[PDB]
Amino acid sequence: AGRISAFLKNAWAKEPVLVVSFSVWGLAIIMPMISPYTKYASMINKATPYNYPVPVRDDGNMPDVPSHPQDPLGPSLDWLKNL
Amino acid sequence: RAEYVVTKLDDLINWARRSSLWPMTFGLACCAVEMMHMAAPRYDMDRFGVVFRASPRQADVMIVAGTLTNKMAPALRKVYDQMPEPRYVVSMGSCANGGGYYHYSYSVVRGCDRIVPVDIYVPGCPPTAEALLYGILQLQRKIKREQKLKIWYRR
Amino acid sequence: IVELPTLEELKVEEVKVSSAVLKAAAHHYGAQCDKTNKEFMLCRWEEKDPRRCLKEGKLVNGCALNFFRQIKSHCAEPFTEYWTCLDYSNMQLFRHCRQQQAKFDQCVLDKL
Amino acid sequence: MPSTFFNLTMAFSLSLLGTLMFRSHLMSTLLCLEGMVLSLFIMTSVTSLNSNSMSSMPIPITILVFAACEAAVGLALLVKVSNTYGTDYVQNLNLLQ
Amino acid sequence: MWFEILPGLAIMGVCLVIPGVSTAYIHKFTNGGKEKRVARVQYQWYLMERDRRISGVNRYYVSKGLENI
Amino acid sequence: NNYIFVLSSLFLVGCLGLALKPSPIYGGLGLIVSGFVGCLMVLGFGGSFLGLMVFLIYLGGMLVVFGYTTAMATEEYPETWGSNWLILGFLVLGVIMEVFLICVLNYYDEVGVINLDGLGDWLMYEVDDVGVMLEGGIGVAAMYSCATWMMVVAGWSLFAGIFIIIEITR
Amino acid sequence: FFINILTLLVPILIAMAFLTLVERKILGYMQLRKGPNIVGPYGILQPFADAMKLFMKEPMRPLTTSMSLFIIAPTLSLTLALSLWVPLPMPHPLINLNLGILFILATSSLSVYSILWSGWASNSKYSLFGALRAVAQTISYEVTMAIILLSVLLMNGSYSLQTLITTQEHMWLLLPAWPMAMMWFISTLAETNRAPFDLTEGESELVSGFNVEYAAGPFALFFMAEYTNIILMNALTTIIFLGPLYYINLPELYSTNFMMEALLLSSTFLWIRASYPRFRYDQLMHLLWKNFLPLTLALCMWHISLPIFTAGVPPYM
Amino acid sequence: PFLDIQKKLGISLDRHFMFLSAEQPYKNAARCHAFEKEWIECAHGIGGTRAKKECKIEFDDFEECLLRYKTMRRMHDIKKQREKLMKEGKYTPPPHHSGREEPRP
Amino acid sequence: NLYTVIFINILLSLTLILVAFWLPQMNLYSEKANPYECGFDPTSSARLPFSMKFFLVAITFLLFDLEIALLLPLPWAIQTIKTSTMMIMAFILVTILSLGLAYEWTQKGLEWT
Ligand code: SF4
Repeated sequence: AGRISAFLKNAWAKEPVLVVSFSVWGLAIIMPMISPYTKYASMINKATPYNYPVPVRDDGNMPDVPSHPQDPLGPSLDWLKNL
Repeated sequence: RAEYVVTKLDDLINWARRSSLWPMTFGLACCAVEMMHMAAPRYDMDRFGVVFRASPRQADVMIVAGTLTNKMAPALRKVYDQMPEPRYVVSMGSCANGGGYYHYSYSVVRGCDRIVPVDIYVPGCPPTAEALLYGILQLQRKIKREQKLKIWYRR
Repeated sequence: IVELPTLEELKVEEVKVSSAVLKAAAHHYGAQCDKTNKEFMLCRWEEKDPRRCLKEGKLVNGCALNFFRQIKSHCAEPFTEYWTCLDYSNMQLFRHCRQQQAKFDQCVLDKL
Repeated sequence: MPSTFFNLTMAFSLSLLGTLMFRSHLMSTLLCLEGMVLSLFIMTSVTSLNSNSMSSMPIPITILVFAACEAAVGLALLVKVSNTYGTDYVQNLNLLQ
Repeated sequence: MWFEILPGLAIMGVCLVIPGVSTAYIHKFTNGGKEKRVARVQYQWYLMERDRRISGVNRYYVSKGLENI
Repeated sequence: NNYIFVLSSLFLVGCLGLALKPSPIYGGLGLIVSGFVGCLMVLGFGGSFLGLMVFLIYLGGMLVVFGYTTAMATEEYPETWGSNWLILGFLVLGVIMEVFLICVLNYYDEVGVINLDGLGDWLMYEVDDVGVMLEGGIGVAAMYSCATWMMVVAGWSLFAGIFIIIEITR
Repeated sequence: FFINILTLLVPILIAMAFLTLVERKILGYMQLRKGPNIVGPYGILQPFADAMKLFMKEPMRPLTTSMSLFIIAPTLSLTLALSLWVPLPMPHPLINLNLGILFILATSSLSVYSILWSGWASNSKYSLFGALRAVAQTISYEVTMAIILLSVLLMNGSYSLQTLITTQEHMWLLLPAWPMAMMWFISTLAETNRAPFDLTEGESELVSGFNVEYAAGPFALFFMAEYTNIILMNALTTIIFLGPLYYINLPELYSTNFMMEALLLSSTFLWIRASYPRFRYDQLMHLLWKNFLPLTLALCMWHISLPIFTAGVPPYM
Repeated sequence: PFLDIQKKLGISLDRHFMFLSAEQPYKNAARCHAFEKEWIECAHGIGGTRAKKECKIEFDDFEECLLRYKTMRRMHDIKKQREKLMKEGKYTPPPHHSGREEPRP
Repeated sequence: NLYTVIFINILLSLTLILVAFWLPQMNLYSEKANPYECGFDPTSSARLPFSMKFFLVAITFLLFDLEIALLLPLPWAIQTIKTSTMMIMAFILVTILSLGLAYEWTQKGLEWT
């Protein structure tokens, strides 16, 4: 198991640019899989207001869709205003 | 008065050419070292604003240094003819003045006066770098004291 | 004939309130006038009919001028400070004048 | 709009007349081919801008990439033709008769 | 010495600090004490067009606050 | 006000010179005049990305196309637009054919193609005024997310283009 | 507006003329000379006299050249070099483009088009050598430089230039992106042809490159365009990477800090010119496609992953 | 398709930008989106030969929307009648069309 | 605006060419208009065919420029909602570009012929 380490240290001493490039490449490949903030990027891009989400009609049916904009119902943003 | 305006425009157009004149990265000789010694920072070209460009289309003054042989003669006249029309020639050294050594040789053109006009003859085998820095001062005052727009006016 | 409404139908009280001062009273407008504005956008997205939604256009203009009438009658001076501070900036960025915003919200919560 | 689109159609008909004849070089014909690349980009972007169909904005970068990649293939093809011949001309290529 | 280059570098600094300060002051004099709005999107351009039509003297920079309403 | 029609007539002139086929060193100059014209056309139309993107990709391609003209396909006495007189007569013939085409095209059709005070008014069809995304950049940004097969096939075109060009130039 | 055109276009000419003066003085003090002391009070009237010598000398009309491209390349070269300054930010720009980084990139390649038309239509073998090493130099730099600008504008989400100063209000982009910063400074040396990466002007392997047959007048106007590009990309590196503190109440304090920083960057540029030896057209292409392009592809990889790992997705404006 | 592998596997790969009325980035509808939607939902599996006589009215309205040919012809005769009436001197121009009035926002 | 700035730059550089040409004195002859090559006349014509030595690396400069114009919409594609397939597509095409340049680096065509 010393041959791979000797080749890695020899390339590190001689031409370290491809070693740094492949290490940063593998870090960029594996670091979204490690980091817990990968799932917050889709939350950011969903919870941004970007167009008008239009009001819907009601027959007294759904309780989750609010009437006042300052109601506690609906998808809140305490994970973005405080965090 | 119009002659005062003409002479002050002549001084304003000759002040630029006496200050920012641009020589030639020449060679050919022992005398190539002393052009490099006027480039050297004891007696300095670039303090006067005297810049070794390499191209003959961009040069303004030609410092012919040392020997000018029979093979070098079209290789000197072609370069001087492709200098643009304010063309001043310094001849560094006695081999470009009148052939210092090799006056009686088979293959030296006997001075640079045989081929191009030379506006200042700077003598020595070393012209010291201060001595043709005096030579660039004397060409500088020569084309300060030339009158181009004045004899454009009275003509 | 494509029907168009007459000019006397469009003889409304138009709001003569500019861009940065509207951006100053942006979030309080959406806080207060939420029934008539969402009624108007519900009309304009399910009816697709600008000839039809004029009668709610009068209601949203009346709510906007009533909201500005409440601000002008009660809270004129920190509103003038905050909209002049917002009109000073380039892209009406809210970050530059948050010190005026605390005075504006404290005066609005004090009076209105 | 129809004056601009009909003049782009005239520019394509002119560049059709250009790439459909040969004067002295294959490279000026390949410049006419790249003129067809530029004319089809301008036509596609003008069509997408005035129809406002912004979902089909992947199409003109695909036009540029595929047509300039085959243009680059033909540019190195002329490099291999001039390497295997030493000349470049249209009348040089009559050895397959 | 080291303080020889600094006169020419100082007039270089003065003559290159003059265009940014001059363009900020001429944007202030163009837009009357305010700054010129930038239209990155179409909403800012319609906002500035509505600002011109609210002001009514074909002017973006003057604006109608609560003094008209 | 007549910006797109004046630019499109200049594009017709530049593609006419490219079509009339000089030495391709000069043809690269004429085609990049047409490229600056087309970049300014898309930037005057509303594509703030597409014109500068074709100027970047076209200047960068046409640089080394120009280098291949001046290396491989060059000639001792080349032909510009003013060298060969059949090319010059074809140039003035195409110029008078273009202005005769617009002189018959404002008169034959009786529709809104060319009018002396009514052209340029039908250029912008509809952009949203209160909308926020109307430039061309976000639609070509959507090929990473919606139209993913476009980026798959373009990346495979460039990968196969590298391998195909190594096999050609070997 | 035309007052702003004249008072932005005149003192940038005075600034690049004084950049040529502080080039000769800074290379002099590097090289133990004093620099052009004898004309002006300390050198100030040297580049005005250089323009007033090189424009009252005449140009050639050579037989071998093509006259239309001979007169149409340098008018382009001064127009594009003075027209890259119009999307530059300052506090508030002369012209705010929507997307100005692509304008900087494309018209910076069009400056090399002016150089390349000079190299072909100058019609020397030396000039054709200079034209093809312009081609090989841009083959080295252009893909790398646009990957750098792309991979830093994954931190500032638009291509606008005012968005760079509202991104760089709190900190410089030197500190998150110094592997970007060193290779961008090297790549913009390769862009603007300065003495490590100066080929194509040459002066020490060939005679002049693009201005062999170009006499005074158009050589001066190329010289105008080249040092305008030097102070231009010095100021562009200064605004994009070590962009100073921005106060909305005091824009002139930020402009003075930006100009002290830009004279530091221009002194670093001429310091690099009088510190390093010169490259080759083979080794230039070799390491800018070998020791740069895997590293800037990995930096493109890492800044693609940077709105996913640390969840900084940049705003639109 | 010829090989209908997208319909076989059930995954759209090029099919989600096929017409003008496809889904768009950030929900920004194209011009003539309602006309294209009513044209496809009037040609909803009818067939080509029956649909070109059935929804010819909806295609003609969508083609009129997209190319605006009769609209530009109508505005062309309106502008030609304006040039004729201004050369005659009968048409006094209104100040609303001249632009010298206070505008509504 | 920008068209007027481009045209006043045209007018400034055209005024500088007119003051560069028409104001200085000029006599021109055949040896003055002879092309410069080291002080002698050129051996052949100056437009004689160059045998190009950076040809395959020139074509991959062109194709890499097509890749960076593909990669130019990615600062606005970072704002998209389908960020998983966006980052997977960006990962797979930068991997495609790095593998293509690694193939060219192993085949050693970066050196000239
Ligand atoms: S003048 Fe004297 S020093 Fe100069 S080349 Fe002749 S012998 Fe040598």
